[PDB]
Amino acid sequence: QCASSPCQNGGSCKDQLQSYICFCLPAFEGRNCETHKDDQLICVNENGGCEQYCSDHTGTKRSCRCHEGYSLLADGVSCTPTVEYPCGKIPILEKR
Amino acid sequence: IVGGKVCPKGECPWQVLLLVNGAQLCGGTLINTIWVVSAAHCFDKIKNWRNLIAVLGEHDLSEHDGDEQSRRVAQVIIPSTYVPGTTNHDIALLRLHQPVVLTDHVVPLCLPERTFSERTLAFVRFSLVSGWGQLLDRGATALELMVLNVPRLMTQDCLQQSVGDSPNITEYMFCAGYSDGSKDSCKGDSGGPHATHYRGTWYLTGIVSWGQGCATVGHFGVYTRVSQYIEWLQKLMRSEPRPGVLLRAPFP
Ligand SMILES: *[C@@H]1O[C@H](CO[C@H]2O[C@@H](C)[C@@H](O)[C@@H](O)[C@@H]2O)[C@@H](O[C@@H]2O[C@H](CO)[C@@H](O)[C@H](O)[C@H]2NC(C)=O)[C@H](O)[C@H]1NC(C)=O
Ligand SMILES: *C[C@@](*)(O)[C@H](CCCNC(N)=[NH2+])NC(=O)[C@H](Cc1ccccc1)NC(=O)[C@H](N)Cc1ccccc1
Ligand SMILES: *[C@H]1O[C@H](CO)[C@@H](O)[C@H](O)[C@H]1O
Ligand SMILES: *[C@H]1O[C@@H](C)[C@@H](O)[C@@H](O)[C@@H]1O
Ligand SMILES: [Ca+2]
Repeated sequence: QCASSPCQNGGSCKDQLQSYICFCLPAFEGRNCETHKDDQLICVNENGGCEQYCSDHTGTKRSCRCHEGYSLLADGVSCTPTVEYPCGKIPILEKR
Repeated sequence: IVGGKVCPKGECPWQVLLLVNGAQLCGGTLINTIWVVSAAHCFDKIKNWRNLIAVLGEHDLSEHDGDEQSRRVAQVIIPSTYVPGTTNHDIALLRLHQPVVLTDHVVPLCLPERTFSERTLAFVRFSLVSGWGQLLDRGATALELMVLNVPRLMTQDCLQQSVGDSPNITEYMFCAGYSDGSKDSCKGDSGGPHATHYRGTWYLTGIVSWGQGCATVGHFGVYTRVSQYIEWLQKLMRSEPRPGVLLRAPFP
């Protein structure tokens, strides 16, 4: 199965069951080592999409919370006020 | 502010004016209804603390227009590492005796989670600084809120464009501004916000602290590095009130 060189970006393949394992270089992550550090969905790349805060040192994936007076939205990234005057929005241009 | 523009009434809702018996003393940043951030050196030479007032919703000091909201400063909390007369740790958390009422002209600036401030807010090229301080190094203070947009610099570049005995930029500070003698914060603006916008929200990143004169060719302006005081500030706001008018809270 390691014959079709599935491990991208100089990954090291190893046959497992009727499939394989890709052991990726430092800088790459994924099943097939397909994504680079600078393209990953971690907090250092553009605040991983999050409008306000971000976290990613707890393993599996990245989360995106908000600051008091704001709540997360559907998409898991955007944020919206939950009070009249949330911190740091200029009401007169918020209405304009 | 030197070379700034008048902040259109309503566009600097966290701006705070600090008075001492009617006299202008410094600026401040509203961070909550009873809490304003400002700078420790503003309190270096104060004899009377009952006449210390914060004014919010202010804009034109020569006319009363009813959006002004005043509250007596009940307490000033400064880092225990601050030393009067020297510039390091120039920050202060002031407690208002009675809350202000958030209004269209009165809103707090967000006090950002530290890690966001260091990973993202610190790379945003420009930021606003504002105040009623001198409009020139030995010039008149403003009558109307002035605001300025200044680009941030890494400390290693702060003196590259330039008195050996001027204050040293420490890790509790950062540089921002222009080196051509055109634009900078100046005396009287201390404590005003250095605010940074990120995806529609404005966050507190620095405090006007000091500089070599104001807009001195060759130099930039120095601001307090709020990211190092986040936890410090948070913990003082979430704790129980402490008696006293001037408090040296442990730092960190
Ligand atoms: C800003 O720092 C400079 C020099 O920086 C070095 O200062 C040494 C005293 C030492 O602490 C070392 O950690 C440091 O990084 C200051 O100038 C120095 O001033 C001292 C006396 O205050 C003199 O003994 C030195 O000859 C002089 N050296 C240099 C290179 O200038 C300067 O005092 C300081 N600014 C302020 C306001 O303190
Ligand atoms: C308290 C203020 O309103 C004010 C703001 C000035 C900001 N300047 C510029 N260019 N943005 N700050 C000061 O006046 C401070 C006072 C001070 C600050 C911290 C601790 C103690 C006192 N002083 C200055 O800014 C001095 N000109 C700094 C200085 C520069 C070079 C040599 C000696 C002192
Ligand atoms: C070749 O490698 C495996 C063979 O098991 C295949 O599943 C991959 O999709 C291919 O690139
Ligand atoms: C597997 O083998 C070689 C080719 C190296 O690139 C290794 O680091 C990799 O894990
Ligand atoms: Ca007024």
